[PDB]
Amino acid sequence: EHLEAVVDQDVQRTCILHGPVAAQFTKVIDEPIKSIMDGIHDGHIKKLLHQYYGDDESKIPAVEYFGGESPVDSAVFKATSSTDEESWFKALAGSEINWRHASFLCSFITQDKMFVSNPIRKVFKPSQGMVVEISNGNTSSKTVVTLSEPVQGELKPTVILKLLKENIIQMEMIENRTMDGKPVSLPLLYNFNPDNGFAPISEVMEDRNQRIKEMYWKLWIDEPFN
Amino acid sequence: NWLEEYHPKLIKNKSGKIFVETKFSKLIGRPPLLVPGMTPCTVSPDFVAATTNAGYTIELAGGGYFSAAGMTAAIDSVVSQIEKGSTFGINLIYVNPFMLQWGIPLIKELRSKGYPIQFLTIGAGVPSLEVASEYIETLGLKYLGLKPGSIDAISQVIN
Amino acid sequence: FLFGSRVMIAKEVKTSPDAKKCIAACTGVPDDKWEQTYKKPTGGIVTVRSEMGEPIHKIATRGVMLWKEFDETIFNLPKN
Ligand SMILES: Cc1cc2nc3c(=O)[nH]c(=O)nc-3n(C[C@H](O)[C@H](O)[C@H](O)COP(=O)(O)O)c2cc1C
Repeated sequence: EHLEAVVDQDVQRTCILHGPVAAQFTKVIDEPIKSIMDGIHDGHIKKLLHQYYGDDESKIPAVEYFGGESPVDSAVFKATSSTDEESWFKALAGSEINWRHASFLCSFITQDKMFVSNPIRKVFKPSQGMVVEISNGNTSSKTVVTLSEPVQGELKPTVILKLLKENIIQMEMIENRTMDGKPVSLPLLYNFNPDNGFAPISEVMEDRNQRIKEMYWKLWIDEPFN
Repeated sequence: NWLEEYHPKLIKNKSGKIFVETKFSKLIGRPPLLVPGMTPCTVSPDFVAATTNAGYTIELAGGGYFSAAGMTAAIDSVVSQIEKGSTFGINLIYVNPFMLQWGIPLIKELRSKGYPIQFLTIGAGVPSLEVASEYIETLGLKYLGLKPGSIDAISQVIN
Repeated sequence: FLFGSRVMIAKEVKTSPDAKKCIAACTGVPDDKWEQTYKKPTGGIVTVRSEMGEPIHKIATRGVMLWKEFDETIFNLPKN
């Protein structure tokens, strides 16, 4: 790749690796990499429609976001010490592929081109006393989950999952031990991407600290927010 | 029955994008095609970004970087070009322990730093049960990719 | 499936244009006639021993042909 650095600009001196069999398919020059990889993939698509789908696309299945699967309607779930984790997450994500499907099964959340562990999967870790509740599980837009753990003995809502406009996952992270007793909730937003399968949930890091600062306000400072 | 168990399925995405659903394509959410690590070819960080913007998994040629800081500058140079949340992986050689004394002690950290490097590939050899053990848990990788060239190298990865 | 040699001709790779022109000019060989590289250029590709002696597939250019000849004349020959 540096024929400018060979003596007489002659490639015939160079050592360039190649395959004896693959060479008989490489004839068009410098085609875009997307062009050839797509010519392969859609070629397979044509070869697979003609066999198992009769050249009619509508026979296709449909999935919200494709991917995320390791090779290996309004209910509740009480969890205890031995509450198995993966069954727990299955019971929470559900069967349908939606934001709820990933929120417990997607292991990584992008923070603007950086992959860090799923926070939702951290907080909902199976333990004692947690009585999670899934309501309105049929439709996704109206699906809301509420984890209410025991607090000072009694159960009170601690976590609230729900969708927003623009399909924005928010985890209403509540804490009730408050200066006025009335619970304070920490709104954590995330972008759900049905088009990027491997990591559909991408946390909005913009303005992220302010809504944390504002939550901590009412925890400590007895003044307006500025 | 392998003809039905691993039958190549078809998948439509919400955007209306078609996919060849296999067992492999169902971890990467991406077509079941990839470009292997290639020390002359997949060393150029701008190309390893051009294809992963086409949405095809790539290995980054480890054998092209004679250092730890050089490959780090390459990693960050592609991060500067991949779309938000995109991913690539790197390729290591195993007959070159000097190549392996950078990556592993580097991969542990850039992963702990959380880079989009979401798989490894140890080419030109297969590690032992013992050294190939920590690559999956110490290294926050999604999957591991081993290159068999022999008939015993396949028994080894099965081990 | 992974695609090594199919890629090197793409425009996004960094190989020099003349190198791509020859990598296109060489016609491949089907798998039935695959092992004939150890002996000859097979449609423009040979195998040569590494400095470790292990084989490498390379396009049969004048340079790598000289490499091959030196392998079987000079380096195969023993130390003294
Ligand atoms: C230019 C070039 C560089 C390669 N570099 C490596 C490498 O660094 N490590 C490795 O394990 N395989 C390497 N390979 C081999 C590929 O991993 C893969 O096995 C090969 O491309 C498959 O052959 P094909 O191109 O005919 O499909 C290289 C192949 C080529 C053509």
